[PDB]
Amino acid sequence: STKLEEHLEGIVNIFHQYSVRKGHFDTLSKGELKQLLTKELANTIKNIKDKAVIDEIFQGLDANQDEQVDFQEFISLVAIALKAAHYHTHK
Amino acid sequence: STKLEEHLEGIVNIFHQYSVRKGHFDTLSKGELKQLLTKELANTIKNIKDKAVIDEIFQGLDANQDEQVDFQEFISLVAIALKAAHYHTHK
Ligand code: NA
Repeated sequence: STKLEEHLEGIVNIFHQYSVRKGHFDTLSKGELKQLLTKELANTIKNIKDKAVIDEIFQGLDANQDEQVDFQEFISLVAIALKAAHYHTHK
Repeated sequence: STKLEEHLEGIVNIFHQYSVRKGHFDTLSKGELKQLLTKELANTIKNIKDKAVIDEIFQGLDANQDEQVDFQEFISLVAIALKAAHYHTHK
């Protein structure tokens, strides 16, 4: 299995831990996507120069805390953050 | 960093190992993208039972091989492949 694959695995795993710990097997509520992100991308978030971006995401995650979401949704939000940070993941 | 953030970074790196080879430096042509996937998702791919999920994506990429896509495009294409392989990323 490839280098790229292994990291993808890593992220699936973490995502998967959250969903299971909070109820469902491969979806996780919005509410607890907000805590995921804020804990796990915290470095990255700090790095974002335009906070209006996560403010949104979040002012959106809070807005409907119970809707389950799947990894694809997850990863997508992870990436949007990622862009806003200019792909700096670092304290 | 964070396990997650460490994985993100590793991924961005792979992407840049690619992006950096031709043309513009933080993007690539879809033709290149198709090459990225063939090599770096190879088994996730050989692990997707519906052989049309990729096929179609690959068609899309051939049909406009010159068009430039960034990390976001990449990643969200990845997300699709992962989902189609129910997250099997080993041979
Ligand atoms: Na390039």
